[PDB]
Amino acid sequence: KFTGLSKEELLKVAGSPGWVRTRWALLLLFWLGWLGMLAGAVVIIVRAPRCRELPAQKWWHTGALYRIGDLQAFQGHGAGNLAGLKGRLDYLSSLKVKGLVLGPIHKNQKDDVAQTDLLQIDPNFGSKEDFDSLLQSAKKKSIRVILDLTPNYRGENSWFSTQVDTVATKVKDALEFWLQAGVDGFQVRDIENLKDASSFLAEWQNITKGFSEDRLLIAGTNSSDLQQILSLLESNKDLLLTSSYLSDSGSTGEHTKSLVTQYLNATGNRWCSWSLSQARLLTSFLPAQLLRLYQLMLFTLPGTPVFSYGDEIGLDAAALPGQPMEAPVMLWDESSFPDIPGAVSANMTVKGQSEDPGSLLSLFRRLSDQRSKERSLLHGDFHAFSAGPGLFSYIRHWDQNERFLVVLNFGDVGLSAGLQASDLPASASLPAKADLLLSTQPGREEGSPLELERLKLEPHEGLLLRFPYAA
Amino acid sequence: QVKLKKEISLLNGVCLIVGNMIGSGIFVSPKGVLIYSASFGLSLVIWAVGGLFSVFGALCYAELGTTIKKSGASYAYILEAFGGFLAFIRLWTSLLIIEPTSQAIIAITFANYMVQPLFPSCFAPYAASRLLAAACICLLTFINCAYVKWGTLVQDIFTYAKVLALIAVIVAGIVRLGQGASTHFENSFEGSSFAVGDIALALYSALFSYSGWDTLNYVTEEIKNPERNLPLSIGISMPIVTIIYILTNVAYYTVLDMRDILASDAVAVTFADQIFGIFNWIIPLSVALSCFGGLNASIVAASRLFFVGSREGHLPDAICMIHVERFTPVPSLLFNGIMALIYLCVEDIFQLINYYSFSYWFFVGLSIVGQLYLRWKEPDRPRPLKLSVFFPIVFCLCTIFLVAVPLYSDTINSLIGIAIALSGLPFYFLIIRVPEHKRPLYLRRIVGSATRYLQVLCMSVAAE
Ligand SMILES: *[C@@H]1O[C@H](CO)[C@@H](O[C@@H]2O[C@H](CO)[C@@H](O)[C@H](O)[C@H]2NC(C)=O)[C@H](O)[C@H]1NC(C)=O
Ligand SMILES: *[C@@H]1O[C@H](CO)[C@@H](O[C@@H]2O[C@H](CO)[C@@H](O)[C@H](O)[C@H]2NC(C)=O)[C@H](O)[C@H]1NC(C)=O
Ligand SMILES: *[C@@H]1O[C@H](CO)[C@@H](O[C@@H]2O[C@H](CO)[C@@H](O)[C@H](O)[C@H]2NC(C)=O)[C@H](O)[C@H]1NC(C)=O
Ligand SMILES: *[C@@H]1O[C@H](CO)[C@@H](O[C@@H]2O[C@H](CO)[C@@H](O)[C@H](O)[C@H]2NC(C)=O)[C@H](O)[C@H]1NC(C)=O
Ligand SMILES: NC(=[NH2+])NCCC[C@H](N)C(=O)O
Repeated sequence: KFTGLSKEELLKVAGSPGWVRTRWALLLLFWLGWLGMLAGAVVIIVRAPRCRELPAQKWWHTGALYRIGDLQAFQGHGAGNLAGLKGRLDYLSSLKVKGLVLGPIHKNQKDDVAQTDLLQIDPNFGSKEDFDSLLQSAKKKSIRVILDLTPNYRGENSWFSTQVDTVATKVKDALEFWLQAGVDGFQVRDIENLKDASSFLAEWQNITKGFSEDRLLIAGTNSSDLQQILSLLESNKDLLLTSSYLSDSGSTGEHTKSLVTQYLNATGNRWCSWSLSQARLLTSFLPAQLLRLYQLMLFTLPGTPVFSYGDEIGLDAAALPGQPMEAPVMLWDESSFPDIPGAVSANMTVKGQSEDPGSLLSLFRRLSDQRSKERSLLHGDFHAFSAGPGLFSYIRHWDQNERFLVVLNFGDVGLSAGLQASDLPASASLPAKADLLLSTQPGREEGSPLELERLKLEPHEGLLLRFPYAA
Repeated sequence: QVKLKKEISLLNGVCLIVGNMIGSGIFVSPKGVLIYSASFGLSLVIWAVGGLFSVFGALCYAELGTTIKKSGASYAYILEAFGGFLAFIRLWTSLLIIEPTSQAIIAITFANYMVQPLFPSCFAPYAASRLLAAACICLLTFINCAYVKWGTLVQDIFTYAKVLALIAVIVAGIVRLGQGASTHFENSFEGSSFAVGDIALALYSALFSYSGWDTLNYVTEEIKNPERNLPLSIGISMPIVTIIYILTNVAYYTVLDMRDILASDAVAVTFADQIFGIFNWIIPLSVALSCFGGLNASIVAASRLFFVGSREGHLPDAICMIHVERFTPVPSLLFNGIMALIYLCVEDIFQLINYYSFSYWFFVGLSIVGQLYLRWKEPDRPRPLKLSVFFPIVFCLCTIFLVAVPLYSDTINSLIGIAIALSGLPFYFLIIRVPEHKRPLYLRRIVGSATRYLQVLCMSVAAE
């Protein structure tokens, strides 16, 4: 009917010369095609170029640091010990900060130079063993502890203005003692009041790097001029140095662009730190309508962002009655300030800002998550390009990863951007359409890809566009 | 006599089940249980519970394989229970979406992890992986078309390779745990998510990882003593995979903390980069060997399924032919390889696993309720081993839970999968349901001529 062949007729018809040659021809053709596709894969593999080697980063290259200068104002009344600080590390890990700068805890009386000792703790903070408990408890949550070792931290002149050699001997012993006890770094402040600054900084940096290479030394100055900042960083180049360099002005955005690009050009794109002060809040220098813009800028510039406590909620020392503005109180809840009761509202607190998805704490938490995981924001290359009158735009790109575009508006007027790039590297040229991660002001929702030619900005707005590696 | 020549021992069956169960899931992504569990100890609990619930289904297929004793592994069982319609729907959806996509995806992951030490964080070239995947598919198709013993030898070698690599990872984790740290396992069950929607999703992710315990039921007519060697090999291969899956995650959690586990593209590569200084390419090479071991078992199971579907009246009878010497089902293997090479040409086929998330567990559960219905209707069949009715009932509830998750969430893709599975009904009512000497003659003459030419080319007759 239509059934197939049996074994006998198949064995008698599939043995003729003409079918045998067809079967051997198809077998040899299949094997040469297999070898051809293997050779094509091998040829394509050795013509894909390369990718560069990671740069083997330290722990302070991977996110922000957090300065807690006054300890008893960080908790409140009574519980201002080193013991009470142990209960805050889950809040600190909510921010994803990689290090912590504990303020000076040693015994200082006043200008008496021979009585202050940098090895022995003032009993108003605790004893020697709950410091050890704090170090281990912070090491479990992946938070490093930096110790401030400024000698005369109770007094107007911060480095004991009469003698210069014995206080350098004090710091030289204290570095060794606390490195053996187990701290992960140091900070010395007000180095413009220290004579022979560049010599002692090199020695202390040497001792700290000689113990281990995952140790840090931070120096702070009140300078704002680039030539002194550069003068302290000639022999030393592994030093993090915090200064008042960006706290001058920025009424116009091209001024801030000039400051950032002039610093990075003058030091040769070395690793730097970005802050507004050596010890002060952002609301000591900026109006409250610029805090989101400056927080987007400080997280997407190539270096280590450094903040004090209360910068993530926008704490203002002049928002309430009398108080030392060098050390305001942190507003955890609405009963955090007992005096002048009822003066603290709910959107001024840590607790009341964690639920609002358009608060300042939420922007800090989103930005500090993106800073510690994206490779083009971890060690990417910075490039700024020209834009409209009053803008600051730049791009961060590493190799073949997701690229980031940041556009910021330091102006009290509406702007259309008009990204006149035309000078970028070929590895980071701009697409026609890019995504969104966030904005500082409401009116947009994120994930929706926007076209970069009629890009319009309302005043005091910053954007976090994003785009993948292509050609 | 041209028949299919039963040559599969106990060790070959153990290596088939272990080499299909252990794949790239234990290597590149044991992350779902941890991201929905948010703790180490609760993750280990979910892994053990998923292993127990997969043992409960493996026992049911041991009983079904010794009762019905025909190859096909759910196709034959649905034929024996609710025959005709539903068996054709299962055969159609596995011919159309299930097996070509899974075989192409396994081949693509093999090609991606062969070239990973040359491209460490680099975004490896696209066209070089498709060519290596096509070469891998064609080589394994040739090896299974030559002899059956060659395929069982390949399965043995690469199963030994992947088990030795996982034993190395486990031993490194155990020596670092007992040596001097033991640090992460002191304050477990902290931050745990004891919600229904999280424990359910963690159990779903852990129960997808134990998939593949039904591979030996596809080749039941090729086992030596199927009343002995099938349940013995299932009962040997289940606790091995469960112990390996628990100890590999213990070794992962000893060395790595939670943050870099949850933010890595492959956990075993991060493990190798952190604990092996040099020879950290051993683990991506081992991942490639594991995918090479899985593709062979997938090819053998799909070819035997299409063979049985051709023998049962569906899927025209050229696919039922057997080579006259070297007794291998050559045109079935050729058809399977052609479909996998066709599905390699589609970019972004990783979307396509969202379309048979509902169907696979639906047909597993349909075979379990067919086992229950045959236990009620025909209680006097010869059963060489029958278990209690506890296991089919609890696995029926487990499969109802397994199909309820892609229907509530991800509900658009499941209806697309149901439409794909129902897209073969014009073939069932217009060709298969109508008998012969009533079908159009010009179709029959064409199919007969093509069958005769393929028969002369492949040197293959139907079974005697
Ligand atoms: C320490 O820094 C100095 C220069 O900043 C380098 O050389 C050392 O110079 C001091 C002089 O004050 C000597 O006491 C040391 O013996 C020098 N170190 C040597 C010769 O190795 C050098 O860059 C740093 N020294 C070390 C050991 O790292
Ligand atoms: C840094 O702080 C000091 C004190 O607040 C500023 O003033 C200097 O004070 C010392 C000691 O009184 C004098 O020796 C200097 O001559 C002072 N400098 C000036 C310019 O008056 C100092 O100006 C601050 N630095 C900056 C950049 O503001
Ligand atoms: C800022 O960067 C530019 C470009 O990288 C450099 O300016 C060059 O400086 C050298 C030396 O003075 C001149 O020969 C070049 O002509 C300058 N470039 C241009 C385009 O004019 C330099 O690295 C930085 N500028 C300064 C003043 O140091
Ligand atoms: C916290 O919320 C209150 C009320 O929403 C804010 O108070 C408003 O402040 C703006 C400008 O400061 C005024 O124009 C409104 O009239 C105020 N409304 C009320 C009801 O007082 C307050 O500014 C918020 N705090 C912060 C830091 O943003
Ligand atoms: N029939 C199957 N789903 N087989 C493979 C299942 C997935 C396998 N357990 C893996 O980790 O790769």
